[PDB]
Amino acid sequence: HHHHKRKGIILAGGSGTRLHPATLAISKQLLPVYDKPMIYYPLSTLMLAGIREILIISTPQDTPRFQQLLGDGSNWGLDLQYAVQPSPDGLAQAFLIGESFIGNDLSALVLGDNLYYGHDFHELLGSASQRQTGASVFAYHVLDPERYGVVEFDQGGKAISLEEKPLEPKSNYAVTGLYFYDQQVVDIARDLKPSPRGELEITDVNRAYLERGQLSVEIMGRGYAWLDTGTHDSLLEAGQFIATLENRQGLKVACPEEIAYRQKWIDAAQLEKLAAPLAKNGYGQYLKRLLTETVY
Amino acid sequence: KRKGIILAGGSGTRLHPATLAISKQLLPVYDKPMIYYPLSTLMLAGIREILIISTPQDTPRFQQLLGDGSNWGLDLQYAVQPSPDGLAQAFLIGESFIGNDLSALVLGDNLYYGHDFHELLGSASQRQTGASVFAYHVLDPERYGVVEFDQGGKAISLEEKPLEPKSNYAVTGLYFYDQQVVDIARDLKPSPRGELEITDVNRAYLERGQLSVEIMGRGYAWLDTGTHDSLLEAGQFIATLENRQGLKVACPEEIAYRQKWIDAAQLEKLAAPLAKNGYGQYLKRLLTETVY
Amino acid sequence: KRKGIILAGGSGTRLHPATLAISKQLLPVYDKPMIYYPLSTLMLAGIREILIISTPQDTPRFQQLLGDGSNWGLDLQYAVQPSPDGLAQAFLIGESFIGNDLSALVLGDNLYYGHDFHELLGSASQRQTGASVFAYHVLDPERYGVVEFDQGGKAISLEEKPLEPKSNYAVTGLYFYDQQVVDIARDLKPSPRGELEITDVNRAYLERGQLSVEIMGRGYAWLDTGTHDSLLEAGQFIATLENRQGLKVACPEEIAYRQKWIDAAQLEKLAAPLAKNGYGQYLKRLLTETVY
Amino acid sequence: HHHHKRKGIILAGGSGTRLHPATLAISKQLLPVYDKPMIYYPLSTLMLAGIREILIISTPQDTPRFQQLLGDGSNWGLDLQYAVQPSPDGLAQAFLIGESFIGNDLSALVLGDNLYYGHDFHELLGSASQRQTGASVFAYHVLDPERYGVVEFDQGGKAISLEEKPLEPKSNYAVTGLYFYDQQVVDIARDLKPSPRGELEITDVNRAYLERGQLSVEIMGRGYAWLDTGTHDSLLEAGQFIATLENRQGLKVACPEEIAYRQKWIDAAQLEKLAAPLAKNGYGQYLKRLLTETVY
Ligand SMILES: Cc1cccc(Cn2c(N)c(N(C)S(=O)(=O)c3ccccc3)c(=O)[nH]c2=O)c1
Ligand SMILES: Cc1cccc(Cn2c(N)c(N(C)S(=O)(=O)c3ccccc3)c(=O)[nH]c2=O)c1
Ligand SMILES: Cc1cccc(Cn2c(N)c(N(C)S(=O)(=O)c3ccccc3)c(=O)[nH]c2=O)c1
Ligand SMILES: Cc1cccc(Cn2c(N)c(N(C)S(=O)(=O)c3ccccc3)c(=O)[nH]c2=O)c1
Ligand SMILES: [Cl-]
Ligand SMILES: [Cl-]
Ligand SMILES: [Cl-]
Ligand SMILES: [Cl-]
Repeated sequence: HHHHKRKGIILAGGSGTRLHPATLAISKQLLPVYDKPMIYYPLSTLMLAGIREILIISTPQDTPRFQQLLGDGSNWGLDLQYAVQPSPDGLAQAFLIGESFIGNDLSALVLGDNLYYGHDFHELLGSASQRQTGASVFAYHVLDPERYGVVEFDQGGKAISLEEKPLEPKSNYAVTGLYFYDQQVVDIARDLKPSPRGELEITDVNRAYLERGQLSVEIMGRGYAWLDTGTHDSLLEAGQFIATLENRQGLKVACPEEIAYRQKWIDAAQLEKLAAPLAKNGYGQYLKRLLTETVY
Repeated sequence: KRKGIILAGGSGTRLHPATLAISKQLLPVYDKPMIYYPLSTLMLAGIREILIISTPQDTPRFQQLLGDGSNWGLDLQYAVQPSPDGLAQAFLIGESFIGNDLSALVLGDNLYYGHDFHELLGSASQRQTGASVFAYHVLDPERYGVVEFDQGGKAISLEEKPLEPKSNYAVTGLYFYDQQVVDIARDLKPSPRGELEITDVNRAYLERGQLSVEIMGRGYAWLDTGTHDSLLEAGQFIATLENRQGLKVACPEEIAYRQKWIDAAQLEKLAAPLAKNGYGQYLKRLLTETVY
Repeated sequence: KRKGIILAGGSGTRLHPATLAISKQLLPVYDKPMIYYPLSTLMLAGIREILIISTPQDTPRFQQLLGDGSNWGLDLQYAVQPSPDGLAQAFLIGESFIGNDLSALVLGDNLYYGHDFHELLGSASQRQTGASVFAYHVLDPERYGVVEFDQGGKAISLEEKPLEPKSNYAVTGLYFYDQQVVDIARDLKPSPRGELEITDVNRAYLERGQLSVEIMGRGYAWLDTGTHDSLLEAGQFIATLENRQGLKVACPEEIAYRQKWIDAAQLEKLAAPLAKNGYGQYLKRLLTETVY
Repeated sequence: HHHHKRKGIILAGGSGTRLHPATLAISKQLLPVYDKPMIYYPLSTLMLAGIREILIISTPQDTPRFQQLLGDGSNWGLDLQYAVQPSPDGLAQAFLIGESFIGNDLSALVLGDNLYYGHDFHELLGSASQRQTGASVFAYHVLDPERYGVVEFDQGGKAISLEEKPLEPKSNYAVTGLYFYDQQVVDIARDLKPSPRGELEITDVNRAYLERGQLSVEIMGRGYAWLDTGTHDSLLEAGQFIATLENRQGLKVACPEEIAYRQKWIDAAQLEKLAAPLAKNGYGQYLKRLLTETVY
């Protein structure tokens, strides 16, 4: 072999019957947060990290619906592929479903219902994606760490334990649903035995890296918003939050067409074509405005 | 008898990209699809036989969701509006469904709430001649059909989206009609904006002295879910009432049960596949709790 | 005649640091001070003679804000509750105000809304014997006085904040009483938590067969503004109704005018100093607009 | 004179009758945003900038009310002074009212109803406060620039004009209500003639610095939230925003006691004393938790 890449995965799985009847009509990650499908937010997040080749994993039934929404990604300078997940057998199954997609490359895994926002988010992601070996996760202070993977730190700020959804959390630092992995993750994932609750657990993957001294735990500061979108109440809260920001600024959070344009993955002519069919609504008008307005 | 029509019309691209993923009237208002609210409204008026009109793309998605409605004691049919060429087109598309019966039409993105709403609908539906609409005081009457009243409270004009509204009373998206409505709709010409106007149907009744315009009081909430902002506001409004009360607004399973269109055993069957979430848990509680 | 009491009790430090700057019941719910809502409620029941009870610190601030109420056709008096030692203490503090008349008590942080609320209050106030309270289905009945009904709908028990509630029906913070209430309150002993309980007053009437418990339907909104979260929710709820309708909820100037306690010239005087904002503009519009 | 400071000003003036009747009961900057008086947010902002000596300017009637809330500041390691503003004669009057307070020192002026939030806000402020000469302002992209002072940039990103509330804005970049000044501002302020609308205008002060080549215009990025709190609707929106963040994180935005503690202006014993009278509510419980929890 001769030399002359980091690939993305969005787990947009079946949310069961938890949000029914809202979700009888459509899968969770197709429901909007304010003005855009939920999946726009994690997609935009991977895009901000510089990732163009992205696998979307969803149920057999939802796959064609995501495909209708997003296509192959080529209109936005992306290469979107799709894989079906028959059964909800944990998040780490992503690496077995996505094995041939990842191949010998670096990877990033993001949850389809996580929403992130803040200043220099691009730089926070960039430094995780820059580490070409080991694994990188983000820790975020929350009120309810028991709902998440929880990280414990020693007095010098070094991570010393990870626990999946502990009933007695060692700290208030939750591991966010955005993970950066090197080439070892698939082989780590293949050795996972399902948990007491019958799932292949992402926390076990992360603990394998930690045990090898190869896990970076970066703090995602309190000046960032990490919002969850998996209850009716939290989905509503997330929409209000985005609406308040966007209406204040006259700028959008997680507009994929914008992010592709600013990454130079598409050019001004291409953005104009995307603006055309959306011209009679605010979204297409927004895209048109980006062709002439300097936004810092 | 009175049959129901839900016009779940196409919103073009106004709600894109949200509506590139899911049909407009399948978008949730808080915890249930938008269409449950007008469905529940017709159900509260005692209407079991309902035509859902939508776009060629969305109509099959409503049908996949709701089926024939037998599970809720309903008789649901479907029809397609090829192009959004006016709300009054509902009566032409719905002509064979309506037949020789009385009808009611509700817009798919209209949400209603308040005390004795059941009685307000009952009074309209019991008039078996003429037409009955509701007037509601709004801040932005220019977005709607506007009804003008004289000093005695009699309705004297109707204007669709007037640049100079004659009052702040908007006609809500809920309309009751006798056997004349199909033939009135057949003899409409399109307006200046290429639409068969529901306001034109309503004016035809007004001109014959057969339009009843009842006030929907300020104690009722009439909300519009046609924009991202209004949809969001409607969600918060419902969430606040539901979380306060531990009761739902516009749960079709509940309304069917209270109308005795379905019995406790059927309500229990419906609760089963939703039993892992709060909605089935709510359906189950309805079997054992007295709610006045 | 029936006189009114607003108990604007001390919330201790529960709302600090917000309540280090301003009295709890002067905090705004959207666009007006909290106290306007219960004031408007009493006013809607036809009650013009109102005692405002509050803390030694807050009472003078209500008095500085509202004066004697003559500008709104009211007769307002003030009294102090030295320590928050139970809601029933209102009747002891208010004994000389009440005199030999009928009374009504409303909690200062309770907000009500809905269709024919005027009629619901009127029916309670017209009973000149016994007591009348309202039961409302809630999600968290353990935070309130809970009324238990038998199979015929008759109220059979009342419990204050039960660990095992017998129903989901909470007694709302609105109470109507005959001439017996002062002497019932005088013969109460403090509860296990050192409070003269309003639920104990209500049980004394229940034991004599003179408590009316009417259902406040699910079509009414009864909201609590006692926490930062509930206050915020109440604000959004009011804002949504007001911005939809272009009408206000619980504007005392409006209710006085509609009750004919003040006339158009007085309403016009009140609008003048607020004419630069939407509230005076609203008061001014009320002079020329028919609102049903 | 022998050698061996930047002072703060909060303009918490009379908001007229615009928010009545809510404000008949209390002045605008005493109204809460979610769980704390509005003034807590600009106060915390100056504190984050490292500023301890702060003048609060308000009406004769409101002065004692702010004084009851805040005292002299010494409980939080601050030196709070108060000056009365009889008449609402524009924002720049602050420098004439505050002349003897500023003396020969550097200054910062902040509006009592501006709310800011985001990652590395401390660093954004630090770099403005570090410039010991000239003036520093922040530009923020908004939907409605016509409500504010607006800054225009040339193609190289250099500020070339400032306009107060233009009916035809040159850009969407509003000047935020947070201003850093050197020793020249009082003398600049004394030469201001009132505007067409009878006010001493902050934009005229800023343009004087710009004309001297001494104005830095830093971009406040879209990852920061700058919210306005001066309508009933926006106050409500601001409260929802703070509530969503705080309830998500179990951390507070603009808790002054926290900021003083983290600045080391008060110590753990002093924070414990402040926690005591607030112990039965969430706020005092929060303060107690900060004595034992490491928050990054
Ligand atoms: C490619 C790129 C790099 C750096 C900045 C931007 C501008 N940007 C930003 N900052 C944001 N954010 C508000 S963000 O970094 O917090 C973000 C980005 C993607 C998804 C969620 C939030 C955005 O949504 N869209 C943008 O075009 C784009
Ligand atoms: C069949 C029936 C008749 C009268 C009352 C009720 C109870 N009810 C009510 N009142 C309501 N409302 C809160 S409602 O009348 O304002 C309503 C009803 C259907 C759709 C939207 C609001 C409801 O949503 N579901 C109910 O089962 C049901
Ligand atoms: C005196 C009067 C009697 C009947 C109706 C009205 C009109 N009205 C109504 N209905 C209301 N409501 C929306 S209400 O009855 O639900 C109400 C009234 C007072 C306090 C809270 C809600 C109102 O706030 N102000 C009014 O002037 C006024
Ligand atoms: C003194 C200090 C320096 C750096 C960070 C902090 C932590 N912090 C932060 N970041 C915040 N923010 C969320 S902030 O920088 O966006 C801020 C700070 C003050 C007022 C508004 C927002 C806060 O409110 N309280 C804090 O104690 C404190
Ligand atoms: Cl941060
Ligand atoms: Cl009404
Ligand atoms: Cl009801
Ligand atoms: Cl930014």
